Amino acid sequence: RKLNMSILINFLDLLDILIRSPGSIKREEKLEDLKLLFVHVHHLINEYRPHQARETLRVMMEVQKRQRLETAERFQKH
Amino acid sequence: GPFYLMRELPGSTELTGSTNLITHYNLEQAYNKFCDLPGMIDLPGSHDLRSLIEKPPILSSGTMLAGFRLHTGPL
Amino acid sequence: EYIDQGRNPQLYTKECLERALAKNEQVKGKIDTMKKFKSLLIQELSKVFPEDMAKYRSIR
Amino acid sequence: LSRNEIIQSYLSRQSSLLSSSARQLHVLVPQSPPTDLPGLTREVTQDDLDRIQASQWPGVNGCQDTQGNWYDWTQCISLDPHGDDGRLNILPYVCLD
Repeated sequence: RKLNMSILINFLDLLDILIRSPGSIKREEKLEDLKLLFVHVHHLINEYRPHQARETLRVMMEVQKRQRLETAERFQKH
Repeated sequence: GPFYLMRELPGSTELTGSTNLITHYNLEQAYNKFCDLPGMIDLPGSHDLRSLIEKPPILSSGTMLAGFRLHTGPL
Repeated sequence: EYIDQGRNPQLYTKECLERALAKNEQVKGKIDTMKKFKSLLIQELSKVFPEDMAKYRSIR
Repeated sequence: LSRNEIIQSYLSRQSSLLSSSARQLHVLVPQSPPTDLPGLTREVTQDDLDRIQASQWPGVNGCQDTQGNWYDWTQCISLDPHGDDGRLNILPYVCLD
């Protein structure tokens, strides 16, 4: 959430660069700056990718277990 | 608290393109004047081929002896 | 070349002054649209994100 | 790149909005100082595994919501963060098979 808000505020400050002094050095920094921010917003959510991976194994196992018991109960009724 | 990678914006109004550049550059009265010199020079002379050759030389870029060697008759 | 056309060169002065004002008009207009767009963006973000744009208007 | 025209700009608008999208948002979740391996360091117990299997845990087993409706990881959440007719549709987090 911090990096989302930082991306938007640095876009507004880049608009302030384009309003006040377009020939400044800072815009090059600014056109680098939010790039670094965008990298981090990808780099955090890639860190959800192992977790998601591990978590899908967990729910698969739960569904696996449930289906076994369901067939057992189905068969026993028969 | 502070957002990531905040910095200082430049000086409040430095030289921009949003100013009136002409009035800052002292060129206002010339424009207020301005807003043929063939005709303005034909105020002095008669009118305004080889003049095409004059413009082409423009696009390209012993006096007593001449008066002595200028022998030609009248009629 | 304008002398070759037989006009005044004063017309060339007028045209250089006019092109200077044309470029200055275009650049001031682009900067003015950026001003209006920044104002609209901070209005809409202050609508959707209250506290963040509050802290931004504090820091400026 | 050179020219943007009414029709092409409106094409950009509908494509970007179809990619992206009274409150009906998720219930906010605070920071969590007890985390199980690093933070609180619980010796492997049993209440935590029974909570992760059977009960409702809103940070771990699903996403809760205002108007009460619970959504676990395999379901898709329909919400409306704006005051419009356009509805955000969060896709499932797991997508089993």
